[PDB]
Amino acid sequence: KLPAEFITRPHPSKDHGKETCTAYIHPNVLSSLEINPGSFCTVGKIGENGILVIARAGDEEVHPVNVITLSTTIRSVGNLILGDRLELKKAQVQPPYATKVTVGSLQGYNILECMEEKVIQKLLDDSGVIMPGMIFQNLKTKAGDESIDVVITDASDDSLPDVSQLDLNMDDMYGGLGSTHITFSKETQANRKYNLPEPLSYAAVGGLDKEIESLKSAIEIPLHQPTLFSSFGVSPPRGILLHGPPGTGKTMLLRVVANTSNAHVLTINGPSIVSKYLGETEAALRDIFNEARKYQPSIIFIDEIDSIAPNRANDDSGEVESRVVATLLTLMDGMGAAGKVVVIAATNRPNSVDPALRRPGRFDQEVEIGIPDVDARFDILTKQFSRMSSDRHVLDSEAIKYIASKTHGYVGADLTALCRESVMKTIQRGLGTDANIDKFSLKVTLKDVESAMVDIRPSAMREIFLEMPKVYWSDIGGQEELKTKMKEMIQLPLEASETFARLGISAPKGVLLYGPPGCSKTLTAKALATESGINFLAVKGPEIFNKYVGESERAIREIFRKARSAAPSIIFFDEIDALSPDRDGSSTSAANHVLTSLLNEIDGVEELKGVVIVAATNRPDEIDAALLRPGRLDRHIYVGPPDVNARLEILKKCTKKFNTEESGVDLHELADRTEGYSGAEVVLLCQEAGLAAIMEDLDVAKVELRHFEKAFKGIARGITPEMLSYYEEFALRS
Amino acid sequence: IEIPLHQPTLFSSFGVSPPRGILLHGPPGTGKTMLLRVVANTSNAHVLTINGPSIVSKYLGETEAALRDIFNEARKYQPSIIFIDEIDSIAPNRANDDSGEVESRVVATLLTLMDGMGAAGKVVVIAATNRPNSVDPALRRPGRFDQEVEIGIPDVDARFDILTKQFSRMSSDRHVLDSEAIKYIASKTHGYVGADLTALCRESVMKTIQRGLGTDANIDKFSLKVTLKDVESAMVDIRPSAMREIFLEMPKVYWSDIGG
Ligand SMILES: Nc1ncnc2c1ncn2[C@@H]1O[C@H](COP(=O)(O)OP(=O)(O)O)[C@@H](O)[C@H]1O
Repeated sequence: KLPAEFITRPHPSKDHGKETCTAYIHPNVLSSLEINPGSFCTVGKIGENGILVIARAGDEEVHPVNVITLSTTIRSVGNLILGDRLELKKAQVQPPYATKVTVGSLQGYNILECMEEKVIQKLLDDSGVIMPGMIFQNLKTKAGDESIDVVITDASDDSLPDVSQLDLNMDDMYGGLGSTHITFSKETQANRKYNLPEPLSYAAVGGLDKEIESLKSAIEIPLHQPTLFSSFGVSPPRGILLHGPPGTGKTMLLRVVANTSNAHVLTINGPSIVSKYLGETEAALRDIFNEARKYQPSIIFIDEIDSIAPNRANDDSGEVESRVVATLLTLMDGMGAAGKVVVIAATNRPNSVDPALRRPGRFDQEVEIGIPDVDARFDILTKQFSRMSSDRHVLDSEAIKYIASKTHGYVGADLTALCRESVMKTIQRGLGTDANIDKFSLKVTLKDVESAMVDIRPSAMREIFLEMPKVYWSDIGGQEELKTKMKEMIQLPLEASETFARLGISAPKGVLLYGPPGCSKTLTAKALATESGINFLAVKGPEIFNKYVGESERAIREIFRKARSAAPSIIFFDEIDALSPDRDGSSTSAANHVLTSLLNEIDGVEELKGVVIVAATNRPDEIDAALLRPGRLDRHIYVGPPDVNARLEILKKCTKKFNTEESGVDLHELADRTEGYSGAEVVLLCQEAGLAAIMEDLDVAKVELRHFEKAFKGIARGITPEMLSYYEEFALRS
Repeated sequence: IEIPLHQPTLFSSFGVSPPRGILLHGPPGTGKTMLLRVVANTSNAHVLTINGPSIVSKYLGETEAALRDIFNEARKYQPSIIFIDEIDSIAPNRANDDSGEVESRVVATLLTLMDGMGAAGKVVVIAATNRPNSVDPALRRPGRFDQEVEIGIPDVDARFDILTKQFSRMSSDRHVLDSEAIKYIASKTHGYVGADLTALCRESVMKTIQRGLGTDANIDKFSLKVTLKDVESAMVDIRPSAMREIFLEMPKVYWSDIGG
């Protein structure tokens, strides 16, 4: 009596029953709306007018008023998720007549003629039947079993009222155990012209597998098999935390688990629950938890837990505050013993979440969703293009790989936005040039994608997870001794952890790279990342410095936690000659605090086995003796200027584009004359020599020796023997 | 908990106002409220649990009436136990924050209630808090909370004992580990607390669920039980939060390692 809102529940007892028009609503509500039992009922689900015209019936006086049942077929057709709010309404005009109907054979190769066996009678024998959406189980179809479903979205009938979402009609068939101009034609999927909300499948998300299988296991073990875990007596966890940069797709995980799960779920509206009355929010939360526990399979979804649950230490806002945190933890600690209940909470930043929620008592299980790497970006672009299809755009694998390589610091949302505004750029180009031609002819190419990266205005530039592009050995021309040394250093831990454990030697976990400001000490990290195939943490020196006091400590602790959590890896520092000096040069107390924290983290009380830390510096004396202590950063590499062979290889690679035979240079006398330079200096010399070659008559097929020698006058090495002697003296004392 | 409640006449002979409040303070996750449950279960006396901010209402006098009633039925029956939890929000520091509304007036009423009619009686109040200085010094007085109980981070021996206890309760039909493995785990778990150890056990069980499913193709867990391989992982992925403490029991080495 006097109803306000309704909730959904699948029709039990399976089989057939009604399967379309169950509608087990309490008779009081039926008499309240003055609706004929032998007439259609309409439920709107808070919006989306059309109100889902479906016939109704009466219950057995046991079904409570709040909950209603409207069949799994309609549940899947309308993308109805168990827990959404539903609102009833008066029925509209009667549906006239159905014209064509046509099956689609979803997720299958069709060819059902052998297994057809007159499915038309079974499909259209049901009462009601709103044509564009039906979905039924495979049931039993002769031999072979298997699972088959069809798509019935396509239609050609016209309806005067545009209010109705799926424009149902009337069915009049003739059969036993005559149609309308057959139904079987083509294997089309859901038609786009109806703009229906399609369900989200796990195939939509790409490049996020490694944690998505873990999340699937963690959400399936409490629900599907609660008794197996409860037999141990430790009880299954109830809280799963999803964290990461914005746009990674936590909302996607929430939506896809809501869609793929046949059990009831409960979602929150966030700030909407917050009200002026202190007790109103408490009562709403208690009612939500009571509803969740009443239905034995339940799942709780929380959006923006940080806003709902801010930190007490950071801000004492008052009113709606950690009181709700205390009541939530009290309710969720002893809501049930075994049950099957899992709570999923997604936060933008984990640090701002109060430590009460971030305790193993409630949210021990955590899921880390970082920014996509090159492989994940390639996977999402390959998946992203598939949705558009080859008809809408001609893109090959090489273009996808090039885009993934170019797009380094881009979030998943940024990629989809780039695709959308690439389509926009295509529309403007077509309208401007072809004078309103069909948009399918121009389709999508790389020309608009280039301008897309040009004007995308990215938002993920500032991050501590910068990964340099993969660079192979052939690019780097250096000394074989240093390469052998670093190969041994990287090969010791990965395939000798057991040997270290048996012997007790462990690993030095510290390598110092000091040398002239030339080359071979920065791109060697990229070469190492390419060769080893292990994720690297390319963290620049000055970027960790922040105006706010303690922000650098937060960043370094977060990066250490990520390195520990991201398997045995290697962390590379671009420069350390700026943070390390505290006594030689005047520095703030923040720098000293950060240095002390780094010293305590590297080998202070806590020793890390899997991770390996390598430090590169441009000036060695800036590292204090506290950091330059035996047991840490013991290895020292001179990594001086490149030798004759290294410079020759660099020059050969630089001149590979040009023609050496036409120029007549043997690539040896140039290296003999270019001995005091560096690899980067050689690259710049070749660049300016090519510029001098091309400024004469635009494009040229070769660079001449006269241009080489003129550029040799033009440029200077800029390196003095005094700094080399100083580096040698430092190497002697080490 | 025994001497005041069970034998109040021994103190009433002295007649010097026996203590009523017992302070249970320490790091979070040390096992406080679960230990309190044991004191409630093993005692046949009445108990009373205060939800804290849930009891707090918008009306100024509603909380006063409800809590005065709570005390009325507490003292109506002679054998009674009083449990107070999350006193930090219940009794914030007056000087730290002058929030108003529900404020130190509640604290003053509690003081004048517990110090008002209790001469000998038989009444005990259990106080549980995370960081003691959040409770105002008025309650942290020999007049109100003279009794202090120190609960801290477990050491090597306590961690070994609790691990042996959890595994013993869990039974050996589900795991195979000897005393030296437990000792090694306790030594490795330098900075963890009992909640962290329970999380380690649960994550080790989960690691088994992941490994057991994805590898042996839905093989029986029994013929799989619990090893240290998954356990060793669990402690890596537990993401410790009990690293930052002033108290630190750094490792031990015998005289054999002493070179001097
Ligand atoms: N052969 C090469 N071709 C192109 N770039 C190079 C080559 N060798 C080195 N570089 C670049 O020059 C940079 C050298 O950095 P470097 O000046 O040593 O750092 P710092 O200023 O801290 O000393 C590296 O980042 C690398 O990318």
